[PDB]
Amino acid sequence: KFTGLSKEELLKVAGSPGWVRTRWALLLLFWLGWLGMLAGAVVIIVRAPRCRELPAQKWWHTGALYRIGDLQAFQGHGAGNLAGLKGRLDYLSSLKVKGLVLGPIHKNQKDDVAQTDLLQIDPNFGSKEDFDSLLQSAKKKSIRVILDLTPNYRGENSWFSTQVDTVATKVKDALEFWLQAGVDGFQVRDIENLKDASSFLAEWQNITKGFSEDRLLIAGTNSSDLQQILSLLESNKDLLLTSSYLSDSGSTGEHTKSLVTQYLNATGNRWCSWSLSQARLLTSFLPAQLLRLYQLMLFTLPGTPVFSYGDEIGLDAAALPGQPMEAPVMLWDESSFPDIPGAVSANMTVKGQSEDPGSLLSLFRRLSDQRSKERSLLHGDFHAFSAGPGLFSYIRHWDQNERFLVVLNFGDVGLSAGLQASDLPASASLPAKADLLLSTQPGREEGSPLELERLKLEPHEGLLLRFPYAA
Amino acid sequence: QVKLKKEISLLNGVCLIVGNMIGSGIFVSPKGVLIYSASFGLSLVIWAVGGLFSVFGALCYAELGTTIKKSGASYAYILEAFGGFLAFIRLWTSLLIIEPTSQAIIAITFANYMVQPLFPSCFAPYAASRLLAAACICLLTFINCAYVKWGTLVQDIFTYAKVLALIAVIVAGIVRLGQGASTHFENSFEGSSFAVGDIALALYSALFSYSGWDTLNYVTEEIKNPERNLPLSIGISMPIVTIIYILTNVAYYTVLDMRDILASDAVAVTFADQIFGIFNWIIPLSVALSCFGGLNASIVAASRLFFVGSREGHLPDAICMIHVERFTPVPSLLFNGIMALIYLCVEDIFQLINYYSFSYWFFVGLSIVGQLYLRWKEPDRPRPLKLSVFFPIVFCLCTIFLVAVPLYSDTINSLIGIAIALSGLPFYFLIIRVPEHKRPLYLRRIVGSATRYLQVLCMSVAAE
Ligand SMILES: *[C@@H]1O[C@H](CO)[C@@H](O[C@@H]2O[C@H](CO)[C@@H](O)[C@H](O)[C@H]2NC(C)=O)[C@H](O)[C@H]1NC(C)=O
Ligand SMILES: *[C@@H]1O[C@H](CO)[C@@H](O[C@@H]2O[C@H](CO)[C@@H](O)[C@H](O)[C@H]2NC(C)=O)[C@H](O)[C@H]1NC(C)=O
Ligand SMILES: *[C@@H]1O[C@H](CO)[C@@H](O[C@@H]2O[C@H](CO)[C@@H](O)[C@H](O)[C@H]2NC(C)=O)[C@H](O)[C@H]1NC(C)=O
Ligand SMILES: *[C@@H]1O[C@H](CO)[C@@H](O[C@@H]2O[C@H](CO)[C@@H](O)[C@H](O)[C@H]2NC(C)=O)[C@H](O)[C@H]1NC(C)=O
Ligand SMILES: NC(=[NH2+])NCCC[C@H](N)C(=O)O
Repeated sequence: KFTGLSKEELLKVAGSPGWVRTRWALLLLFWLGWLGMLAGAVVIIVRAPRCRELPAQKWWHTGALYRIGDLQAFQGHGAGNLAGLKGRLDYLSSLKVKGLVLGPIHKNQKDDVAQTDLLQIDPNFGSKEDFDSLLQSAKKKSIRVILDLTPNYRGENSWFSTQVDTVATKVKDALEFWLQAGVDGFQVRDIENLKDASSFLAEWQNITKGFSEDRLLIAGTNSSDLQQILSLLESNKDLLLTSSYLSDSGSTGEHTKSLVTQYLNATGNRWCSWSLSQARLLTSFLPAQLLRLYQLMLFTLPGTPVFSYGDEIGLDAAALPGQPMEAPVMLWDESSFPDIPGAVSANMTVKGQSEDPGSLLSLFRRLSDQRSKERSLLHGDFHAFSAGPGLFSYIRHWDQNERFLVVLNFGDVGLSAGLQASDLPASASLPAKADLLLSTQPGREEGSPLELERLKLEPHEGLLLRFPYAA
Repeated sequence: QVKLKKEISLLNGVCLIVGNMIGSGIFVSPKGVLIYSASFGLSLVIWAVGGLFSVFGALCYAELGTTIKKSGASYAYILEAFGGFLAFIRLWTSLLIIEPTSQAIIAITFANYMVQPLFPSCFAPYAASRLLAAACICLLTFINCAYVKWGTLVQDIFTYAKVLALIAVIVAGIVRLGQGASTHFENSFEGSSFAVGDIALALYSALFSYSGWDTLNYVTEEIKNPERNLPLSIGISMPIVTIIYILTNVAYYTVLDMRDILASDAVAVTFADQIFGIFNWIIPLSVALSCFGGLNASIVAASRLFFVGSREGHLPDAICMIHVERFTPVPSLLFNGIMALIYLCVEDIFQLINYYSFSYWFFVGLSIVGQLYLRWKEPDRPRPLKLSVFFPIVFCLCTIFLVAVPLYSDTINSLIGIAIALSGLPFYFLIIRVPEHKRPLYLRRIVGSATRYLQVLCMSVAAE
């Protein structure tokens, strides 16, 4: 009917010369095609170029640091010990900060130079063993502890203005003692009041790097001029140095662009730190309508962002009655300030800002998550390009990863951007359409890809566009 | 006599089940249980519970394989229970979406992890992986078309390779745990998510990882003593995979903390980069060997399924032919390889696993309720081993839970999968349901001529 062949007729018809040659021809053709596709894969593999080697980063290259200068104002009344600080590390890990700068805890009386000792703790903070408990408890949550070792931290002149050699001997012993006890770094402040600054900084940096290479030394100055900042960083180049360099002005955005690009050009794109002060809040220098813009800028510039406590909620020392503005109180809840009761509202607190998805704490938490995981924001290359009158735009790109575009508006007027790039590297040229991660002001929702030619900005707005590696 | 020549021992069956169960899931992504569990100890609990619930289904297929004793592994069982319609729907959806996509995806992951030490964080070239995947598919198709013993030898070698690599990872984790740290396992069950929607999703992710315990039921007519060697090999291969899956995650959690586990593209590569200084390419090479071991078992199971579907009246009878010497089902293997090479040409086929998330567990559960219905209707069949009715009932509830998750969430893709599975009904009512000497003659003459030419080319007759 239509059934197939049996074994006998198949064995008698599939043995003729003409079918045998067809079967051997198809077998040899299949094997040469297999070898051809293997050779094509091998040829394509050795013509894909390369990718560069990671740069083997330290722990302070991977996110922000957090300065807690006054300890008893960080908790409140009574519980201002080193013991009470142990209960805050889950809040600190909510921010994803990689290090912590504990303020000076040693015994200082006043200008008496021979009585202050940098090895022995003032009993108003605790004893020697709950410091050890704090170090281990912070090491479990992946938070490093930096110790401030400024000698005369109770007094107007911060480095004991009469003698210069014995206080350098004090710091030289204290570095060794606390490195053996187990701290992960140091900070010395007000180095413009220290004579022979560049010599002692090199020695202390040497001792700290000689113990281990995952140790840090931070120096702070009140300078704002680039030539002194550069003068302290000639022999030393592994030093993090915090200064008042960006706290001058920025009424116009091209001024801030000039400051950032002039610093990075003058030091040769070395690793730097970005802050507004050596010890002060952002609301000591900026109006409250610029805090989101400056927080987007400080997280997407190539270096280590450094903040004090209360910068993530926008704490203002002049928002309430009398108080030392060098050390305001942190507003955890609405009963955090007992005096002048009822003066603290709910959107001024840590607790009341964690639920609002358009608060300042939420922007800090989103930005500090993106800073510690994206490779083009971890060690990417910075490039700024020209834009409209009053803008600051730049791009961060590493190799073949997701690229980031940041556009910021330091102006009290509406702007259309008009990204006149035309000078970028070929590895980071701009697409026609890019995504969104966030904005500082409401009116947009994120994930929706926007076209970069009629890009319009309302005043005091910053954007976090994003785009993948292509050609 | 041209028949299919039963040559599969106990060790070959153990290596088939272990080499299909252990794949790239234990290597590149044991992350779902941890991201929905948010703790180490609760993750280990979910892994053990998923292993127990997969043992409960493996026992049911041991009983079904010794009762019905025909190859096909759910196709034959649905034929024996609710025959005709539903068996054709299962055969159609596995011919159309299930097996070509899974075989192409396994081949693509093999090609991606062969070239990973040359491209460490680099975004490896696209066209070089498709060519290596096509070469891998064609080589394994040739090896299974030559002899059956060659395929069982390949399965043995690469199963030994992947088990030795996982034993190395486990031993490194155990020596670092007992040596001097033991640090992460002191304050477990902290931050745990004891919600229904999280424990359910963690159990779903852990129960997808134990998939593949039904591979030996596809080749039941090729086992030596199927009343002995099938349940013995299932009962040997289940606790091995469960112990390996628990100890590999213990070794992962000893060395790595939670943050870099949850933010890595492959956990075993991060493990190798952190604990092996040099020879950290051993683990991506081992991942490639594991995918090479899985593709062979997938090819053998799909070819035997299409063979049985051709023998049962569906899927025209050229696919039922057997080579006259070297007794291998050559045109079935050729058809399977052609479909996998066709599905390699589609970019972004990783979307396509969202379309048979509902169907696979639906047909597993349909075979379990067919086992229950045959236990009620025909209680006097010869059963060489029958278990209690506890296991089919609890696995029926487990499969109802397994199909309820892609229907509530991800509900658009499941209806697309149901439409794909129902897209073969014009073939069932217009060709298969109508008998012969009533079908159009010009179709029959064409199919007969093509069958005769393929028969002369492949040197293959139907079974005697
Ligand atoms: C320490 O820094 C100095 C220069 O900043 C380098 O050389 C050392 O110079 C001091 C002089 O004050 C000597 O006491 C040391 O013996 C020098 N170190 C040597 C010769 O190795 C050098 O860059 C740093 N020294 C070390 C050991 O790292
Ligand atoms: C840094 O702080 C000091 C004190 O607040 C500023 O003033 C200097 O004070 C010392 C000691 O009184 C004098 O020796 C200097 O001559 C002072 N400098 C000036 C310019 O008056 C100092 O100006 C601050 N630095 C900056 C950049 O503001
Ligand atoms: C800022 O960067 C530019 C470009 O990288 C450099 O300016 C060059 O400086 C050298 C030396 O003075 C001149 O020969 C070049 O002509 C300058 N470039 C241009 C385009 O004019 C330099 O690295 C930085 N500028 C300064 C003043 O140091
Ligand atoms: C916290 O919320 C209150 C009320 O929403 C804010 O108070 C408003 O402040 C703006 C400008 O400061 C005024 O124009 C409104 O009239 C105020 N409304 C009320 C009801 O007082 C307050 O500014 C918020 N705090 C912060 C830091 O943003
Ligand atoms: N029939 C199957 N789903 N087989 C493979 C299942 C997935 C396998 N357990 C893996 O980790 O790769």
